[PDB]
Amino acid sequence: EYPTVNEIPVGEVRLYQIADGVWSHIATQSFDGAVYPSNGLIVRDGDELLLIDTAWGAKNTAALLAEIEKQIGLPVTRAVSTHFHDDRVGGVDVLRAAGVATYASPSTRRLAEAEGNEIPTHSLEGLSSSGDAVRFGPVELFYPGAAHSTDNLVVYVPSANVLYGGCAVHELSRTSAGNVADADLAEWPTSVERIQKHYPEAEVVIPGHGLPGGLDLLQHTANVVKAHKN
Ligand SMILES: [Zn+2]
Repeated sequence: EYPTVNEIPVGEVRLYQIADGVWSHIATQSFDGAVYPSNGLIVRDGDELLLIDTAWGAKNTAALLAEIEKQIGLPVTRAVSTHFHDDRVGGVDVLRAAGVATYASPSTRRLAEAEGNEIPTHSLEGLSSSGDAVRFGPVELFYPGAAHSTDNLVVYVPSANVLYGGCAVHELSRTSAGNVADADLAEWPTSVERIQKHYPEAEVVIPGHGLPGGLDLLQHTANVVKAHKN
């Protein structure tokens, strides 16, 4: 009953309750001829919501805040973007308009500025070297070296063990690595390992696109990366 690409008209957003006070958001985008689903996270912050990743574009992101309001009723006050690609930063401006404070690592900020994609206002200190981790309200942000992009963050909800992989973790059903335009394929499976090791207590893994699952996604993701490589 996790929503899939075929049940979401582009422009619309679904919320999926992952755990007490942790939801994923799912939306769809035109990409490479195809239509992709894409995931993010919303996490209760005591009094407010912390948002991980935009809904992939202004419209979606508008649709996203509206859906939150109607289903949760708490105010999104902060947003973290896990990499500089448009499915992560696309709609920052809408979030800013909405009074949301946007964050990304300095690394993501540089890389997104260079590409002319929307740029997260604030900078996260403490993530520049691989294996680093900072606490950001109810989540831990972790920088597992380079995988799908050189700046990809992953996110742990310790009060639920929910691991959000971002675009560096593939869904089981997925057979290829993704857009590999900016990937570090050589480093990527080491980076995935750095995640396995740092988060063994993880009960749910959420991938950048597709159905969630368990720690198997990291392994699945590793094989997948190895396989594209020859
Ligand atoms: Zn990407």
